[PDB]
Amino acid sequence: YWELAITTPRHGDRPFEIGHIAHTELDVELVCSDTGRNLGRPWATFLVDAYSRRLLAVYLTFDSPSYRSCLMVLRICVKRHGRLPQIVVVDNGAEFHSVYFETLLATFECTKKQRPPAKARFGSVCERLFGTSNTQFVHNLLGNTQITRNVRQVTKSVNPKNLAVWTLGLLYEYLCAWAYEVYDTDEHPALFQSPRDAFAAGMAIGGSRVHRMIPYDENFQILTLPTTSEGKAKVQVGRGIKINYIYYWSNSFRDPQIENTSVQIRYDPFNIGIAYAFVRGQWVQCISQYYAELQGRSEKELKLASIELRKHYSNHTQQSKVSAKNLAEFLASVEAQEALLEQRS
Amino acid sequence: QRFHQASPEDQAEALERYKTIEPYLNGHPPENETIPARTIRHWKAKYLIAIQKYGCGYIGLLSHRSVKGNRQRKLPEDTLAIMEKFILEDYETLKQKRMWEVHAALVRACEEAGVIAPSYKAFTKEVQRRTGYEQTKKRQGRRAAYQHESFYWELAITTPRHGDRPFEIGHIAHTELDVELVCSDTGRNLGRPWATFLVDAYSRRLLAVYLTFDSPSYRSCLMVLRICVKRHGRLPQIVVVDNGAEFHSVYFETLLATFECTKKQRPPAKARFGSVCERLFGTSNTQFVHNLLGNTQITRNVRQVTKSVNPKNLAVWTLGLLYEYLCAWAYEVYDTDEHPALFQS
Amino acid sequence: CERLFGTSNTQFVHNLLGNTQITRNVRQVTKSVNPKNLAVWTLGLLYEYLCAWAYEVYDTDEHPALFQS
Amino acid sequence: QRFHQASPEDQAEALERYKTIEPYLNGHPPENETIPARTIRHWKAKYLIAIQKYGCGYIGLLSHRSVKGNRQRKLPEDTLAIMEKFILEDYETLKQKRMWEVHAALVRACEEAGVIAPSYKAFTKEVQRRTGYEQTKKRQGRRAAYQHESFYWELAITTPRHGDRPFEIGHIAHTELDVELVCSDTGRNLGRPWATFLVDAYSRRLL
DNA sequence: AAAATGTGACTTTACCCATAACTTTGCCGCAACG
DNA sequence: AAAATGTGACTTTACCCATAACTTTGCCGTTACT
Ligand SMILES: [Mg+2]
Ligand SMILES: [Mg+2]
Ligand SMILES: [Mg+2]
Repeated sequence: YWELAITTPRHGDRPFEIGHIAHTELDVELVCSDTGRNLGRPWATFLVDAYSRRLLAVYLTFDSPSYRSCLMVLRICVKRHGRLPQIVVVDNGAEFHSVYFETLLATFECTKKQRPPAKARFGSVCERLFGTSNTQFVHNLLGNTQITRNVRQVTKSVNPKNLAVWTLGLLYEYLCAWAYEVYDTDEHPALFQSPRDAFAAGMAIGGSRVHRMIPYDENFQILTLPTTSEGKAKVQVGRGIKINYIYYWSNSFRDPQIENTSVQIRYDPFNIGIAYAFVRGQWVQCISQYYAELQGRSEKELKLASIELRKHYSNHTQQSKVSAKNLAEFLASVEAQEALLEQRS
Repeated sequence: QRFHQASPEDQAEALERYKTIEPYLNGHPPENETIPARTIRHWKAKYLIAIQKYGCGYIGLLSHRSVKGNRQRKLPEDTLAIMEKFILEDYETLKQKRMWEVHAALVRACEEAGVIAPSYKAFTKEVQRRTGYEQTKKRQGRRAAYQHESFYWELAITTPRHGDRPFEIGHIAHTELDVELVCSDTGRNLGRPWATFLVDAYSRRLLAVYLTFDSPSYRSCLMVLRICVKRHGRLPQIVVVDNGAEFHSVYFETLLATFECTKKQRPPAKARFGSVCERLFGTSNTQFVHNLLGNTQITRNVRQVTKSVNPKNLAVWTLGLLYEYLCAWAYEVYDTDEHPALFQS
Repeated sequence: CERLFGTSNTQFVHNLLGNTQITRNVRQVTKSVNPKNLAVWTLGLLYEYLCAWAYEVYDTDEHPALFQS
Repeated sequence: QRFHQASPEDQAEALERYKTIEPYLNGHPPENETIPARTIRHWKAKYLIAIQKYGCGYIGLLSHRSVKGNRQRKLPEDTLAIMEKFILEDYETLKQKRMWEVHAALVRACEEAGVIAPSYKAFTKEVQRRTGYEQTKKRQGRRAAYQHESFYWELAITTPRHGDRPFEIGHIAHTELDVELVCSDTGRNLGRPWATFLVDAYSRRLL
């Protein structure tokens, strides 16, 4: 499309005006920080300023993209800046539709513009950003899943499953260093400067706008939490509510009429020692079994541990096939021997 | 706090209010609005008041539907007191009276007292609101209320419950395998054998497995400890045993003293203190024991046992083969099987 | 006939001390709840009250299958 | 028979179609009709077709949703046959094996035979299709399967089950009363007394 | 005379995916009236 | 060598009547603007 007249800019006239949210699956393998077993490949969420091509915030998770994978990048952006873009643009579908994302946006007077069905030309800048990220950082990492594009050529000598040594924390540090220091200072060919310099100039022209300042307190943290697919849970006796195979407990569950009742839940994906439930018309904190084991730890590693444990639980749920196979082999010879011993008698 | 008092559907309704108001707060009202003028005016006025007082207008749009509702009791207070007394002194008793008879007695007492009698639904609803430790202990006893026990949830991090390292906390437990065993020479019914387990509570690993027909005594502990020393080389640092008389003896205590073994004693009728090995007994039952001829599963309800399905006439296994296959299970199948709370075998 | 046993359980027998009701769950029995230490009834009085129930309590009670006592 | 093939939801939908078409059948069509013209015309045409070649035209407005669906089995036939055989010969057996172990054995056999292995949910769902008397008798025994045995439902007037008059059919049965008794004099426990009941089947009166 | 051990293998709802099967409904022609 | 007995007492939903504690509306008074 060609812009004959001078309409509203597609990139913006000042920073933070349009924040494009996009997602990519890294061509890399990640192992546990305590065992070394290959978890898999992660998902990164990039929030890029359309005006300055600056990566304001990033989010790392092992899950497929959805509203929880962008509320996280929004809260990270608020953590590092304290303001939200007035036009936070997200994707269409059902994984990006919820009732807490839009409530968060309506709290701070923000506007949401979803993509049209199967048309990403509005966020076409994110496509080149993903290409640059893959061809500048991702493909330059040991054990990158570059040969996985040709499954027929994936030999055990060059298999990234037994090659990559990258971990969630170390690769997170490397990704942040590449995105916020190398990319943020490297000149972009679009506007002909570095993203940081363009952002500084745009903020100088547009001021600070202190009315959009948000205090990064605990209330905001609860304001930016996702919810499981069902949205409710059953209160078991003495145990609590199950979220991602973890039982979160609150003393409010001791009420006789709340037992085994369906209660609305919310889960923090940056720490798994704390969730929230709705009891007696009040949101109440629920403590898991990972709270004592992670009491006294800063928030800069709680999220790493939580994501790693989530992926570990998913892989354990996947291990049931091998468990059943071994049980079947053992039981087969039990039967064999049993039949032989009966025939002997 | 006002926000945190609301519910998810309150969030949705306040969001609907916000999307109704926002076009009016942008100078571009819609040409087709279902909401009338007065309602949108009220919502806009509340938005303005909230944005002019609390610094955030969305809080004005909250409904807080939990605050509305008739939380007042409808029965007279004398009836409530008399029904509470009857529940306390005629239903929570060591008689297990049915609800109908105690309700009838309550109604007769009410009719003598001249107070308004309640309905059977009222009695059932107030009995299901007093459920818990008190009811189960004043009805069936302490061993039945033990299922309705409050768990222990760690706020701070004491010494870990299952172990900081292997061979730190190890559990001893006996049981009788639900399988009828036959003799290897004369082929008569030898009854059900007894299996004793020594489990490393950290990795839940079966350190030692022993099987013998005799009732548990110091001989079983002797054999299990000798097996544990033979297979690995060292006894567990803290041996956790139950209050059985075979552990409160003179041989076991001096045996543990000789090898610098801290002996821990779980309180009587509190099996949760051995939640690792005891659950592993059920794992053995479902994975190896209950898949064998003569599995005394039907005998749980002896009313359904027939001479054709009595396991005694079906018994085929001997002691040696059952022990050797249970050892094969313990040291290879459960050994290599991945664990939930361990993320590896 | 057989269900008339169960009614005798609910209306007369399970509402007495020392009833053998909690022994269905043998795994949950303690010396403080054993009916052999709580029992106080005798054969004569138990028979007398069972006859009373069967002859003037259940006898005058309306039946669902007859719409009459 | 078409009416007998209808559901209450299908009946309500037919009622809605009739209420939509009724103004068009009286010369007073409404000026506010949300339903498009093509559907109204099709409903009217089928109304006339039914009133012509059936006898009543309402019966031409029946949906019969029950026929719709994909009942074709999605698993390969060899997979079926193997899983039938394993459910027959490794689950309903005098072992009371759990479903996970039998599914694992079936999966191992399928991988030996080079066929598709059904998921665990499929195994549980088909096992749930075999419930009743046969499975309970082939797993627990004839005593346990007796609950789901059968009810003999009277078609004609045979001799009544519970007699015709008092003192016609009386049942005799004994039981062990669930009550402990102490000795009258010495106070020692004596056990649980036995109760013998003779009761007529007509008036239920404990004889 | 006295505080601190639930647990994990197995099974079951729930959401998505593909296809069969009846009903909708805009896009076009065709007969009838002004 | 073989027909042809499930009950019913004691619970648990499920719907209706009453009232609290607010949202949801119309309607009229008031006021800025033309
Ligand atoms: Mg034991
Ligand atoms: Mg047992
Ligand atoms: Mg009895």
